[PDB]
Amino acid sequence: ATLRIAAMPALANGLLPRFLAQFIRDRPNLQVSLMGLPSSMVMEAVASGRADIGYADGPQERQGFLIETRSLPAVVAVPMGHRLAGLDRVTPQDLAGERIIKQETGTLFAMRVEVAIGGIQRRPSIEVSLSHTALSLVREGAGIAIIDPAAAIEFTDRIVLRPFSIFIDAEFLEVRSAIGAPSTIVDRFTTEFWRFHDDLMKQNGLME
Amino acid sequence: ATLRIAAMPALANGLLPRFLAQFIRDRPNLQVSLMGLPSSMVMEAVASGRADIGYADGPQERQGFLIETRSLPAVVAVPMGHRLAGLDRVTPQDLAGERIIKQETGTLFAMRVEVAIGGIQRRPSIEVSLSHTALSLVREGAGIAIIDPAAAIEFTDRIVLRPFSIFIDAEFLEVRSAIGAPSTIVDRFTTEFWRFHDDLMKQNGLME
Ligand SMILES: C[C@@H](N[C@@H](CCCNC(=N)N)C(=O)O)C(=O)O
Ligand SMILES: C[C@@H](N[C@@H](CCCNC(=N)N)C(=O)O)C(=O)O
Repeated sequence: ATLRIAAMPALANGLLPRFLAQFIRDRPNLQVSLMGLPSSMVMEAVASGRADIGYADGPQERQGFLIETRSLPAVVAVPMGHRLAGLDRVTPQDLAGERIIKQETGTLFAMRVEVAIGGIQRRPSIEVSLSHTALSLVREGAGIAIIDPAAAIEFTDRIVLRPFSIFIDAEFLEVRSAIGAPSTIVDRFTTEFWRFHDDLMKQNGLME
Repeated sequence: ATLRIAAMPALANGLLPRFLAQFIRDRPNLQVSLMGLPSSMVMEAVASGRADIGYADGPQERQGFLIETRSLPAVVAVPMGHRLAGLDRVTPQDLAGERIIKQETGTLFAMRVEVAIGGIQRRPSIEVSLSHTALSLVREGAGIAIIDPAAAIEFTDRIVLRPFSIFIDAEFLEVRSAIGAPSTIVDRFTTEFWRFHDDLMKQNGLME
């Protein structure tokens, strides 16, 4: 038995290996691989057959793929003790004067954020590409970030997460080859991962 | 003022943003970017000028680059409470029967590990490409990992690190363009990052 998974770091760093450790605990003869790649390379892995399952940021070219989706609101991550931690939610103008940690310029997620805060004076920001970099900077008191909740979950013991007043789609995809035969093991992983993902998001106030 | 950095996730996830948050705390007008990329893409970023500084796994093609180095022994990461946590050091045969979390097949680091344990019976392993995935799996009790200490440092509160009896080179590179004019800001970052990296490694028993 062999299972090969490819995912972006947002999930490959924290959520997916937490799940994988549950999945395999009683499958001692299941050979597994879990590759952290950029989403673009996640797709190329699934298409070339180098990976059975892919997890990638949305959106992607869906041609040769079977694609399941999750959309969740992005959350605001702020350092412990920040003025904003004492709020029910965070609006664009609450961010005025703050150093904002931004995702990478030109990505769909980054532009959604940038559009939601088009009404505030732009200060010098920090640009990153990994959600985990942003969350580490938040933890260090360097600024605040609007991020996908999947990554944020690994930091809830050391930063504060608050809902944003504006819905910013933080979508990722579970990706399969459109070409292929049924796979019991793949159907099981994907299915249980959703249950596991949905449980965590709902139990932390990040999903309906 | 603008600073652009590209690094592999092993450093871009944890160490580099910890440092960046110190570097910028009193530079409110310094525009910074910190991109997590695969090492191969880290080099392409530095060569094309899309990044001023690169941090990448060793080794790389050194042609158009100025390259500074750190080599440190890889450490063994084991779950809290593991039998091996009670040892001064871990040898190859101490790993017999353990589920080993391996780096990606065919990489120089992965083959160094695999060579150091050629004398043990091979059991089904878990293959990953990010050190943070491996360390998360260790934390979950899924197995043990031989990893670069740079990444391991972000987990010392939740796993146990022990020296390996065999020296496995865990090298990374600070990378600059061979083409260019002096840069005060780049010289400062790199210099202080080394001081910061060296401090942490020495203060955690991971460097001489
Ligand atoms: C860089 C990488 N994605 C980020 C997350 C990007 C923001 N999240 C999102 N769009 N859902 C990561 O894995 O940390 C990618 O290009 O795949
Ligand atoms: C996948 C990525 N490097 C790993 C670390 C690989 C093992 N460490 C090492 N060889 N020093 C990471 O960033 O987690 C790279 O290809 O750049």
